[PDB]
Order: sequence, then C-alpha cells, then structure tokens
Amino acid sequence: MTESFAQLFEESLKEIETRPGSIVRGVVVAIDKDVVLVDAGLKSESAIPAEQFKNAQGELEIQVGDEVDVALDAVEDGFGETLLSREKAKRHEAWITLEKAYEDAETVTGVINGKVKGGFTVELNGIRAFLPGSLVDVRPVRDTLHLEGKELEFKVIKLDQKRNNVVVSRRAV
Amino acid sequence: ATVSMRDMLKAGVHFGHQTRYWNPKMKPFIFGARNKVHIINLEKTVPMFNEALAELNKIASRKGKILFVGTKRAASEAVKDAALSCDQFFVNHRWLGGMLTNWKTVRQSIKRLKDLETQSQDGTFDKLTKKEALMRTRELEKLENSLGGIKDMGGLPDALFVIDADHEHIAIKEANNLGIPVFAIVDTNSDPDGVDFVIPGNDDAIRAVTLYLGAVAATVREGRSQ
Amino acid sequence: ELQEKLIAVNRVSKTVKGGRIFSFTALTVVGDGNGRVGFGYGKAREVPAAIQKAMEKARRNMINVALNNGTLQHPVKGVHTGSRVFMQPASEGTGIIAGGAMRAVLEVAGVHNVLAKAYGSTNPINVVRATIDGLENMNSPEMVAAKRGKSVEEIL
RNA sequence: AAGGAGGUAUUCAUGUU
RNA sequence: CGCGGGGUGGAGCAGCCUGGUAGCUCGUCGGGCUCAUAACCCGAAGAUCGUCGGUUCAAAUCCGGCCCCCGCAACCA
RNA sequence: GCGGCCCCCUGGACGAAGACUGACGCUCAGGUGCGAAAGCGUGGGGAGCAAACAGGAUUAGAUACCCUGGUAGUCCACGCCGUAAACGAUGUCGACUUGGAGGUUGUGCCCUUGAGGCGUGGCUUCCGGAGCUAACGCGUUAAGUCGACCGCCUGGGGAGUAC
RNA sequence: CGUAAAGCGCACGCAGGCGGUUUGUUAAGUCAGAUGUGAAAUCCCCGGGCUCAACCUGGGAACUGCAUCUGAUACUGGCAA
Ligand SMILES: [Mg+2]
Ligand SMILES: [Mg+2]
Ligand SMILES: [Mg+2]
Ligand SMILES: [Mg+2]
Ligand SMILES: [Mg+2]
Ligand SMILES: [Mg+2]
Ligand SMILES: [Mg+2]
Ligand SMILES: [Mg+2]
Ligand SMILES: [Mg+2]
Ligand SMILES: [Mg+2]
Ligand SMILES: [Mg+2]
Ligand SMILES: [Mg+2]
Ligand SMILES: [Mg+2]
Ligand SMILES: [Mg+2]
Ligand SMILES: [Mg+2]
Ligand SMILES: [Mg+2]
Ligand SMILES: [Mg+2]
Ligand SMILES: [Mg+2]
Ligand SMILES: [Mg+2]
Ligand SMILES: [Mg+2]
Ligand SMILES: [Mg+2]
Ligand SMILES: [Mg+2]
Ligand SMILES: [Mg+2]
Ligand SMILES: [Mg+2]
Ligand SMILES: [Mg+2]
Repeated sequence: MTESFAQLFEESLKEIETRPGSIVRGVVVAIDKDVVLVDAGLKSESAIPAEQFKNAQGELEIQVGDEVDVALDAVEDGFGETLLSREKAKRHEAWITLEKAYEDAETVTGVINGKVKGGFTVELNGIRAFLPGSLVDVRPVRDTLHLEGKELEFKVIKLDQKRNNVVVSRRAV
Repeated sequence: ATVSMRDMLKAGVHFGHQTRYWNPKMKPFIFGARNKVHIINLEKTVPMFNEALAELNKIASRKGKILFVGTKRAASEAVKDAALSCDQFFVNHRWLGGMLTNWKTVRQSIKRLKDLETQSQDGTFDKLTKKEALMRTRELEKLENSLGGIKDMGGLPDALFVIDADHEHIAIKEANNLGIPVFAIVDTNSDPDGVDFVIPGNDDAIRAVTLYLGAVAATVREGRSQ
Repeated sequence: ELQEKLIAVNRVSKTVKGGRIFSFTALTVVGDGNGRVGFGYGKAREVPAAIQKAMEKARRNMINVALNNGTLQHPVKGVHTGSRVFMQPASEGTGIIAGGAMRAVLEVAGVHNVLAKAYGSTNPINVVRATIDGLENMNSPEMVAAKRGKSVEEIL
C-alpha cells in the first residue's frame, strides 16, 4: 500500500531523536581486539575504542548482542561516520549518580586532586568538587594537599553540576 | 524479489550525508533536510531499485559475469559474502587502478597468482631455504587478498554493481570507458552522472548494504537458475 | 578493410641532465571508408614503434559519422585549441578540396566531395581533432526528424 | 634562540590574585 | 625441362590486391556443465606466414632466388 | 583617497512597509569637472624626516649602498600643473545559468525554551561545477550565454620620438 | 582588448546611437506585384560559321540599380491614448 515516504519518515523520526549530545542505546554487532562496533540505528555504525569499553578491571564486560547507551556526538563526521562516545554517557551517568549521592549522602570516594577558590578541590570521575580552606579537613589540617592529591572518602552535600561543582566535604565520612 | 518500503526505512536507507557536502545532481532524489542532514526520498528509491533488479535478472539469465565492487570496510565482508552466495565475482579490497582497462596486465598478475598457489599447495615443495618460503607465502597471501575474487572471471564483467559510487568513482569511469552497465548505489554526496542504473540510498549503513546485497543476490540467483 | 595513413611525424626533445633525449611522435588516422573514422597519437624513442602505437590507438576510439551519398549533410563548423574549421557539402564530382590534415581525415572517413577551409591555427594535431569534432556534431535528416517528432517528408 | 602541547581558541564561577 | 598456380598454429580454411592490425572452424588441455559420457559454456596452449635474401620508418603482404607441392607439357615399345 | 575626540555645514548607499508619477530610460564623440606623489608661483610656518650638498668610512675605483650633519621639500592659505604598475593590468548598463564556507549591515517570523531556530535583502573574501580560455586561470561580483553604446589594436625597434 | 598589441585615471553630460508593455491610426523603413528605364559590346546559357581552336555571330539570361503606380501591416519609425 502507498503509505507515503513522508508519513513513514515521520514515525521513524518520532522513534529516534537526532539531537547532538543525547544518549541512545545501541546493539553491539561485533567486537574486534581494540574497537567495538555499535549499531544505534543511525546513518551508520560507530567504532568506539575497546579501552573505553574496558571496565575498571581492564576486562571487556561487554559482549556481542549487549545493549549499552551511547552519547550522540554527531550524525556524520564528514565521512558518513555516526560518531558515538559511550564515555560521555558514562560521564552523564556519573553526574546523575553524583547528584543522587549528594542528595542521599551515602559513602563514596574520589581522588581529591586540586585547589578550589575556597580551598582544595576534588575530582571523581565526573565530579569536580571542593573541600574549603578551613573545611579541607575537620581539624586545622594542612591536608589540603591531601584534598589536592589524595582520595576523599566522604559524602557530598551541595553541588552545582551545571557549574561543574560539588562539595566533596570534610563530612561525617 | 523486491524489498518492502518499511524494511528499507528500518534498514536506514532514507538517511543521507550533511546538507553541506551534498551534490546538486542528487537534488531530485532528496525529500527534506532534518537537522542539516539530507533525507533521501524513498518514493523514487523503490521503483528504481526494482528496475535495476529487473535488468540484473535479465543479465543473469543471459549468463553475465556480475562484478560486485565494494571497498568500504563496512561493506567489504558483506560484498564478499553476497558474491560467494550468488557464485559471482567481487572486489572487497582496494580497486586497482586500471583493473578493467589494463586487463592485459591484470591477466599476467592472475597467472602469477595461479602459479604461486598451485606450486605452494599442489606442488608442496616445502623446503625453500626458509627466506624464499616466507617470501613466496607472503606474495601469495597478498595476491589472494588483492585479486582472489576475480581470479576466475576470465574476461571482462558484463555488469558492475558498485557500492558508494563516490568512493568507487575510478571503477565507474573504467566501466564507462569500456562500455558496461553500472548499478551503483548513490548517496547524497555522490555524482549520479556516470551511473546507468542509479539506486538512491545510504551506502554507509551495514544494515542497508546487507539489504541491498541480499536483494541483488536473490535476483541474480533466480536469473542464473532460471 | 580499414584504410590508414600517417599524417605527420615530429621529433621532440627532453633535455635531461646528461644531454638531450630525442623521441618521435606519430599522428595517424584510420577509417573504414563507410563512415567510421578515428585518429591516433603515439610516441616512442623510434619512428616505427611510434607509428605502430599510433596505429593501435587510432584503431581504437573510433566514431561513426552520418554520411549522405559520400558527402556531408549540411555546412558544419568545428573548433578546438587554435583550429577553426569550416566544411561544406559540395556536389558530386568536385572531389575533396581540403588542406593537408583535413584532406587525410576526410579521405579515410570516406567523404568524396567537400569544400573545406581551416581558419586560425593549422597545427596538424588540433586541426585533425577539430575536424573530427565537427564531423561528430553533424546530424542527419532522420536524426533531426526523430528528435523534433516529425517525419522526413515534413522536414525535407 | 631552541623543544613540547592545544587550537584557528577560546567557554572554562567569581573571588582570589 | 616448358608454362601457370600454390605453400598461413596439428588439420581444414581468412588475412595477400590497398605496407602497419596474424583471424575463423575442427582438434588438445583445464574448469564449469553431465551421476558420468556426450552435448553446451568459459577460459588456456599451439604458425613465424615453406626457406634464403632484396626494398622500405616498418614486409604473411611488395620484388627476387632456392626449396618443394599441384595443374597443365609434347616422348614410349 | 579617507584613521584621536567633539561641534557646525553637507553628499551618497541600504532596509521595511506602503502611497505616488507613468518610460521621465541606457550609452556617449566633442565639452566640462574631479584627479596620489613629485614639481611651479605668491605669502607664511618649520619639531621630526630628508633629494641636493659637506664631511667620515668601504672599495682597485665608490660621483653609491653604511655613518655624522644638512638646504629645498614634506605642513598651511590661494593659484598652476594634470601625470602614476592612476591595476582587478578586467569600459558602462541590463538579462539568464549548479553549489559551499565565511565577513559586514539591515529586516521578518518560530516558544528569544539563555548566548538560539527558520527565512528575506544590500555590499564583500575565499574554494569550486558546467561552460569558456593558448594555457595560466575565471567561474552568479564571469574571463560563462546574450543584448545597447562607447574607447582602443594591427610584427619588433626607430617611438609615445620628430614636425 | 586580465597576462601575448589593445578598456580613456574617474565621473557628469549636449549632439548622436539604442528603446518595457497594450490598443488605435499612418504607411516612412520593410515586403509583394506591375510599368518605365538600366545603350551596344563584354561576362554566362543554348545554338550557328570559319577543316578544329582562338575568333566571329543569332537568340536568351543577366545588368544585383533607380523611378513611378497598385497592394500587405508582422516588425521598425511617426502620431494618439
Ligand atoms: Mg595565424
Ligand atoms: Mg571625452
Ligand atoms: Mg605636493
Ligand atoms: Mg611651495
Ligand atoms: Mg616659501
Ligand atoms: Mg643620510
Ligand atoms: Mg638626519
Ligand atoms: Mg597614462
Ligand atoms: Mg592606487
Ligand atoms: Mg591601462
Ligand atoms: Mg556615464
Ligand atoms: Mg575559483
Ligand atoms: Mg612628447
Ligand atoms: Mg612620460
Ligand atoms: Mg608585458
Ligand atoms: Mg599588454
Ligand atoms: Mg579602469
Ligand atoms: Mg517598442
Ligand atoms: Mg528614437
Ligand atoms: Mg512604404
Ligand atoms: Mg548591355
Ligand atoms: Mg563548329
Ligand atoms: Mg552573343
Ligand atoms: Mg506600425
Ligand atoms: Mg507602432
């Protein structure tokens, strides 16, 4: 039957969004020794390095037929390449987990590695946080260089993720 | 066997390149531009696809030697698979400049490949003072990689099915020079002037490539079997 | 069956570090008389090899020309790099009146009666190419009637 | 003057300085 | 010996006239084809153009010599 | 050709919406005007720079390059001169012919979802298709396809010289 | 006529050249026909006479023009809206 191309493309457009930056899940067609090929249904399949897919333990928890959610860099790189980066999705999920952990205030870690305006600053896999000048540690600690260079093991209280800021505080933990 | 329009949409044929790299000769085969990316009008694609299939069936019935040209790393394995499925010839790796026009030199290369493979396997002389054995094996492997598909073609092909006309422009030019029907799938950035049976569609997607190859393989198999 | 004739042989130089390296270029034209004509241009260190290469090239890349009783169908102009060429369908019995390279090309093509003149440059290579192009850009009464959607009697 | 990095180059909280 | 004609992959044939381009069929091999043969299709191999020369930028082609082959040539008691 | 800021006088261009006149248009030989720099006349001004000139060097020579000085001039007012690689080495006007990336200046719409999205003009830089070109290259700002008018060329020197 | 010779340094502008679109009218340009003339010789065509030819010669055609008259009104021009 003559269901027009315009009307059919309308439904297909409604199914999938082409906005850059957003995250959509794609079936992994195959894995080579250093790259993973992911089909998200766009113009073409993406070729993401396996190091990105490699887990914290240097292993490939991913597999054929697995579904994982990948952030959309662009529809085309100029060579018909649907550039997709799942580590951006990892960063977005980490910001969401950081927001949850700064709302729930549970135990968490992350290498406190820099100097904030108030004091020392923390970095934790997508969480750029602060431990202030007098609040780097509870006591009068010169361990802002422990809050700049050593992992803070605490909760987060106040965070502005859009500002790339959190409070990796000298809290109860 | 034809392909349904919903299947084409699922494959992702409608998608094209960005609206800055488009070729103005592909303007008729364009529906719209969503987010600075061209949308190919499948309303023209479906009838043209079936027309190209009919011509391919005619050639296959007349026992023509089809050549499947595809060099994109996405389409290399699929082109080889389709050509072997339909017992035809393919070029999965880089198209040698003047593969068809300089057939007299390609013929000598084929003979060299045949001699090397025959001696290595059938002749099985084994002991070749190491260094020569490694060199001969490496040369045979390279020749198999380059010309393994077309080694049994004998003469010139009667039809050239080409993936991504823009990428394989050289092969299209040689086919035009010699005189050969070309069945090329043309994205928005490609130039359809050299193609005889244009098939508007996305050459990049492996889904679309597999869809195209399956349809044409079925058609040529029907034509040959008769 | 294919009548062929050599128009011009020219000596050229390359001027390499050692000295000057000379080589020969051959311009040839072949044709079947019945209407097909094709030119060839070849180059080799020696004259016989150059002529043979030119003959092979000329044998390839032929073009058909619509001939009307051994002459042209209408006055036709032809242009190229320097060569501007005019050719006229003269009456039977006049013979081929043309200058040099045009004479050779028309004779092998099979036109027996034309009035031609070469304006501009008369460089053999360019004038041969221009003459062949002009012959190509010449339609017959059947062709014009078909393209215009009429009968030959309506066109006359 | 020599070497390294990033880009066509900057957004990169102000504060601090 | 007289005159004429001829000699082109193994065989049978074009190409000679107009000097440039070695073709067609059978046969051989391989593959496909056929269960196989056969038939059919696709490839691959095979002459240095009888030979010796001459001419020419270039000769199966033009010219000559020689070699042969064939036809015609008047002679057997 | 124009470059600090402010004021006075003044020309042109472009956009929006309309209203108006109703071919009032285009080009232009002679003619008229404007026209960098250097130069000339009269009168001022004169810091810096700087032909000429002076001296010190360099060099076989150095009537130069280099260095120390330095007058016309460079600046102002009013006249004259009327020439430049005054160049996009591309006369002016108009029409038509695939595209891309920018800049600059208007303006319409879309939720300005906040710096945005989609249009629609003017001028401007680069890349490139057909086409054209001797080639180099030009390519909607043409050197493409055409129409109107004007200027100019006819081998190199002699010579943009003589009368 | 960008680089081979050739776009005035640039503008304004008289004479001059060119003129968007519709209708009417005129018939100047334009076109058609006719008449007069465009000397003869020469040129060309068909013939004829010198034994042939050159040469001579009969008839035609031509002399692309100009003038007058009668028509046509698509375009250009004039006039009117
Ligand atoms: Mg000339
Ligand atoms: Mg003037
Ligand atoms: Mg001055
Ligand atoms: Mg003065
Ligand atoms: Mg003074
Ligand atoms: Mg000085
Ligand atoms: Mg001084
Ligand atoms: Mg001048
Ligand atoms: Mg200037
Ligand atoms: Mg000039
Ligand atoms: Mg003017
Ligand atoms: Mg360009
Ligand atoms: Mg003078
Ligand atoms: Mg002068
Ligand atoms: Mg010059
Ligand atoms: Mg010049
Ligand atoms: Mg100028
Ligand atoms: Mg008018
Ligand atoms: Mg007038
Ligand atoms: Mg009149
Ligand atoms: Mg007379
Ligand atoms: Mg007589
Ligand atoms: Mg007479
Ligand atoms: Mg009138
Ligand atoms: Mg009128």
